[PDB]
Amino acid sequence: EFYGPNRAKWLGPYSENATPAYLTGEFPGDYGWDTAGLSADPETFKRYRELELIHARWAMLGALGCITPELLAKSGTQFGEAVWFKAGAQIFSEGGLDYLGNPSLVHAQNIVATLAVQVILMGLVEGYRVNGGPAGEGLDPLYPGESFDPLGLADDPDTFAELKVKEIKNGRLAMFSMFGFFVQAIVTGKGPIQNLDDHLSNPTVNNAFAFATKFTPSA
Amino acid sequence: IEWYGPDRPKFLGPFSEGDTPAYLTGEFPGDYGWDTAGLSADPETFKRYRELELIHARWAMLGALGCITPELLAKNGIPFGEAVWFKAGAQIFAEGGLNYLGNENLIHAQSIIATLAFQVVVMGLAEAYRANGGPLGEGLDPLHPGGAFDPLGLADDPDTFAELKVKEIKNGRLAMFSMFGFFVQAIVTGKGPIQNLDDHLANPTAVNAFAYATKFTPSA
Amino acid sequence: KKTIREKAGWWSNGGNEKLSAFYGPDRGLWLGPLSGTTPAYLTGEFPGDYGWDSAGLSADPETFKRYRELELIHARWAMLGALGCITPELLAKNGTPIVEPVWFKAGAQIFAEGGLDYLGNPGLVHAQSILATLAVQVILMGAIEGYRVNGGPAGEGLDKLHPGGQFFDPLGLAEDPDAFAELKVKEIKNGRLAMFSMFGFFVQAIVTGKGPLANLDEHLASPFTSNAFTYAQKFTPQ
Ligand code: CHL
Ligand code: CHL
Ligand code: CHL
Ligand code: CLA
Ligand SMILES: CCCCCCCCCCCCCCCCCC(=O)OC[C@H](CO[C@@H]1O[C@H](CO)[C@H](O)[C@H](O)[C@H]1O)OC(=O)CCCCCCCCCCCCCCCCC
Ligand SMILES: CC1=C[C@H](O)CC(C)(C)[C@H]1/C=C/C(C)=C/C=C/C(C)=C/C=C/C=C(C)/C=C/C=C(C)/C=C/C1=C(C)C[C@H](O)CC1(C)C
Repeated sequence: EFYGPNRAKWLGPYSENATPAYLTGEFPGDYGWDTAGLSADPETFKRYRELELIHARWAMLGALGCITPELLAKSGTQFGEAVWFKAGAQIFSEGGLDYLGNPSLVHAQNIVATLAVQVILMGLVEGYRVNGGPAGEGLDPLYPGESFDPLGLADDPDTFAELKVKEIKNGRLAMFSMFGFFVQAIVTGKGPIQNLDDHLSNPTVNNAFAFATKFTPSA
Repeated sequence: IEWYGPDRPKFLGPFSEGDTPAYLTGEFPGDYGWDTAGLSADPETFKRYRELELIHARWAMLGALGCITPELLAKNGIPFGEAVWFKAGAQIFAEGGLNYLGNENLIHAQSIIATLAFQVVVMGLAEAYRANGGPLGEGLDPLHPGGAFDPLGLADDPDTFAELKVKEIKNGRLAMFSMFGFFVQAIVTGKGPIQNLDDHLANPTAVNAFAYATKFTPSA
Repeated sequence: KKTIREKAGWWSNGGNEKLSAFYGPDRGLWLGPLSGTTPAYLTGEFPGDYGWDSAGLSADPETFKRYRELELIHARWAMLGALGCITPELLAKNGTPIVEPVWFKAGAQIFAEGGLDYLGNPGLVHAQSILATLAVQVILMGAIEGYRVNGGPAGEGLDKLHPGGQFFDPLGLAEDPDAFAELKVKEIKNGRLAMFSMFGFFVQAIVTGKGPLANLDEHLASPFTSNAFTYAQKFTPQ
């Protein structure tokens, strides 16, 4: 499974004609879901694959960077502010942005200098993604290797393709989780592990349907 | 009127002879020559987009019906608690629950989880049979099956089947545009669209949309 | 090899490398030297080709020419907007009595007592009803925007984006081939700048609620306290 014409598909047993003919099983996670036909052209398919994997890895990094201060708030450190949709306000505090609640570790003051250093590093490392650099030169722009794999888990090509489909499946689940974090931050106003604590406190009232009313206009 | 071929009724009339796309011939129902955005150049994107348009159309038709017939039907008789459509989901949380005709002996709907779970389970196989296969037919036209969907059989002659297709897509595009209107004129008034209709008919000059134009201006 | 006055560009007759940096494969790109693989369909024969189709929406050439049309029309509309958004505020800071010179509250001027005074003057436009204004707008704009796609009284068989006949190039700046090809990429770069600035006008009106020239003055007075980050706490979900 997971590659070829007899692979795992998005409808499963009901997925023998709805899958498009141009989604042949060579690329990872090709579950055959192009119901709007946007990746019919091969250049659109390649660019959307690049966008999907980069969005995937940014989403899983964002998922861990959002939930790990919540798990450490469960663990016992206080940081500057644990809530991820209130985490940017640590640099607006009086003590600044302490990293792990340690005032002698980051202690950031200027948000403008943070954005300047952030864009000066990120523009360089995002432009290095396109056309090689100190890490690589002319590799696969989605799977470079040889400088970002110090352990090098890409040795056997069958296990390499297995890790590819595992990565893209964890990535679709990660963008799913980050979209959930986005639309349950705005309707609840509490952190996501805190929403897990509400849903584990009473599972039948602390749902999305407790807050399913608040977005009516009402003049 | 022809609704097909090169001399079809187009979306700009006289202003539609240089705009008209070369990939958009007089084949499919409702082709007024409107692809100014350029999103139907390859025919399988056009196939998925025609499928998307017809499914959105056939959903927005019943959406407009389920919008206005509670409010109109409450205007005639049969009173409800929340007769408007966009508070209609809140009737589950009522002390008497959502009822179909409002009377207490029909359904007694207090749970939102059971209804959502049941409709997800049945529409999984329903929309999966819509995608492909199914006990009512597998390899038919996926947009226009017929067979076990036509008890009356109005698709007999290809001419009246074609004109039924074009009036289907025209009523559906009208329903999608009007459902967009329902969506936006719910949120700028907070009041029902039939009640918006009586508010417009009471004062056409100053109870129109422009009375709610200064509503969405940002503060501070 | 080359003397000092040629390096400054004194002589505008021997400039043939002017279109070499905006057309052809040896042109400037979007990430500069950090953009190696230019998309193979963006060959640089069109104005504004910085090799940027990262989402890949313009791989097909028909979609690409429709997107070029949409880009130039949005560019000219946003250019007229970004000129027509700040200039009421500029003339209010001049001293011309425009009563609501911010662009995001100028539509509500027609719901005032005295209607819509144009330059703050009743001798001007003095339009009262929004209904007849929108009616003559949709009639005039229907006629003009329907003349746009397939020709009309100001040109019939001309180009759909650059007609340039006796009505749309009356001053005659685009008579020369190289000057027209240079001012095409000048037009689309000024239009992309104004599209970005109109998006900035939209977001600045949404999250601040003040004037864009008021935003410019509140950034000129305090740059480090009154940045975009002091309004970053305005959409916190409670
Ligand atoms: C056999 C039954 C079966 C069916 C019917 C489906 C179909 C589905 N699979 Mg699935 N699969 C099935 C089995 C299997 N799948 C997979 C592998 C996968 C993968 C990898 C993926 C899927 C995904 C999906 C979903 C894609 C369609 C969609 O996005 O929903 C469209 C319909 C809705 C969203 C309706 C939602 C229900 C409800 C009405 C919502 C409530 C509405 C709100 C109240 C309205 C909002 C209000 C206002 C404010 C906006 C859908 C649930 C994809 C997915 O998860 O996307 C989300 C996906 O990535 N499947 C395997 C392994 C081989 C299966 C095994 O048999
Ligand atoms: C010759 C004159 C003629 C004119 C002017 C039009 C006009 C139009 N027809 Mg057409 N038609 C015409 C002839 C004919 N039409 C049709 C049958 C159809 C159909 C079936 C359809 C059209 C549609 C259209 C529209 C397509 C272009 C567009 O999207 O505008 C874009 C520009 C605008 C919409 C601007 C107008 C709105 C307003 C002035 C601006 C709003 C400003 C807001 C305040 C800003 C919003 C606030 C922000 C914050 C959100 C356009 C409005 C399509 C349509 O209805 O799309 C909606 C459509 O489906 N026509 C027939 C029968 C064969 C014609 C016969 O000659
Ligand atoms: C070699 C270095 C170099 C770098 C790093 C860039 C960078 C860029 N150029 Mg380029 N250029 C570079 C060389 C050159 N450029 C140009 C000429 C141009 C032009 C004409 C254009 C560009 C554009 C771009 C952008 C294209 C990608 C994009 O849209 O990012 C978008 C993503 C980001 C910028 C990152 C996100 C911002 C922020 C850091 C994170 C979010 C912060 C918030 C706090 C989040 C909160 C929000 C919440 C609420 C959701 C990108 C910023 C285009 C542009 O301006 O697009 C905007 C464009 O039109 N360049 C020339 C002349 C030939 C160059 C010569 O070397
Ligand atoms: C075709 C279906 C349809 C119908 C029957 C109506 C009918 C109505 N709408 Mg709805 N509306 C529609 C589509 C529709 N609209 C669409 C597609 C949108 C999205 C742009 C809206 C957005 C909208 C808002 C935001 C509001 C209304 C309101 C109203 C009511 C007053 C009319 C008004 O203010 O004009 C609004 C009309 C539009 C924005 C465009 C509708 C398209 C029409 C059919 C074309 C114009 C033809 C017209 C007769 C000639 C105008 C001449 C001149 C003024 C230009 C009226 C009951 C207002 C209300 O609730 O009143 C109390 C209100 O607040 N509507
Ligand atoms: C080959 C033909 C070329 C023709 C070119 C076009 C010429 C256009 C002339 C101006 C026409 C504007 C009139 C608009 C309708 C107004 C109706 C009305 O009620 O008026 C009312 C107005 C008076 O109204 C007053 O308006 C003022 C404006 O600030 C004040 O607000 C006063 O309070 C108010 O009372 O009457 C006039 O202004 C008529 C004057 C017309 C002549 C103005 C001088 C122009 C002379 C040189 C022309 C140069 C031509 C080339 C430049 C244009 C190139 C495109
Ligand atoms: C390139 C690329 C590439 C890759 O690959 C992909 C991607 C990313 C997708 C792409 C991108 C894209 C983009 C960026 C877009 C954007 C756009 C915009 C911003 C526009 C604006 C736009 C804007 C606009 C139009 C504007 C306009 C304006 C107007 C009309 C006017 C207005 C006004 C004025 C005067 C003032 C008054 O008081 C009123 C009003 C009326 C208000």
